[PDB]
Amino acid sequence: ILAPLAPGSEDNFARFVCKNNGVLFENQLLQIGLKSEFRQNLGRMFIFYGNKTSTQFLNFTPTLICADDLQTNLNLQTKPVDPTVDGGAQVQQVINIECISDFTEAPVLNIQFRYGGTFQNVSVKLPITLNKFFQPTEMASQDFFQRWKQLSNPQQEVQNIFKAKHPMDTEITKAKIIGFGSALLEEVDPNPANFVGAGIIHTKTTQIGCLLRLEPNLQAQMYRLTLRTSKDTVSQRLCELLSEQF
Amino acid sequence: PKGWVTFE
Amino acid sequence: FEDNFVP
Ligand SMILES: [Cl-]
Repeated sequence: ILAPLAPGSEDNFARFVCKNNGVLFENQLLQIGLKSEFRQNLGRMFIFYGNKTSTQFLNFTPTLICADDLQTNLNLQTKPVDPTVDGGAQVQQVINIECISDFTEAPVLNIQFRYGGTFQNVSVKLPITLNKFFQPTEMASQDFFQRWKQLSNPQQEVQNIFKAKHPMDTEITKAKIIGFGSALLEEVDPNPANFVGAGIIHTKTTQIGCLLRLEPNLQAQMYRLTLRTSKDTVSQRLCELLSEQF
Repeated sequence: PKGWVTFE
Repeated sequence: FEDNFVP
């Protein structure tokens, strides 16, 4: 059997969208940390498992679980991890990642082990997301507007309106957009309060050009985000990921 | 534990 | 752009 997603899985997942390093999961027994890097359609993720106790974990078994569609879109390769984890020890695995095509689902990391006479079972969403393959595209205003207008089919645009989770801090917002994988294009939207971005999603089989506009209303503490891309599922996925960052 | 990779 | 979030 598999544990349901741990409390805070979704909140924490959201912290690994625009950055690669952090603690993915921690309770009284176990700390799971991540460090990753991506280039083009590839990635390398280190997953670290720390035994916070003085007792060995036995039959320690981390498994990367991917839905059928996800497996066709995203190749994850990793090696056996030794099933014994000494008390106070930190062990690790390397996950080599290859994006074959655009994808919407996330892998689930399930960890099971014996701890003394107990059985432990933890499930968390693993932050391998489409924007990890999103790389910035610098371009002039004129070219941006040309490209924006070429993506005028209704299904190519996805929008969200949401309450700011964080202070609407101009410099941090810029940094988050860059961390998402977008270029930050200055003086495109004539309103200097707004943010405009462009990038390309790199997959083995295809590349997708994506444009975005983020419009803050500081008085109202809300944003409107617009994505345009040539693929409806890509517009949806990037819009929903990026929406949770501000 | 000291000895562990950290994530700050 | 076609319209603006903030009038
Ligand atoms: Cl998918």
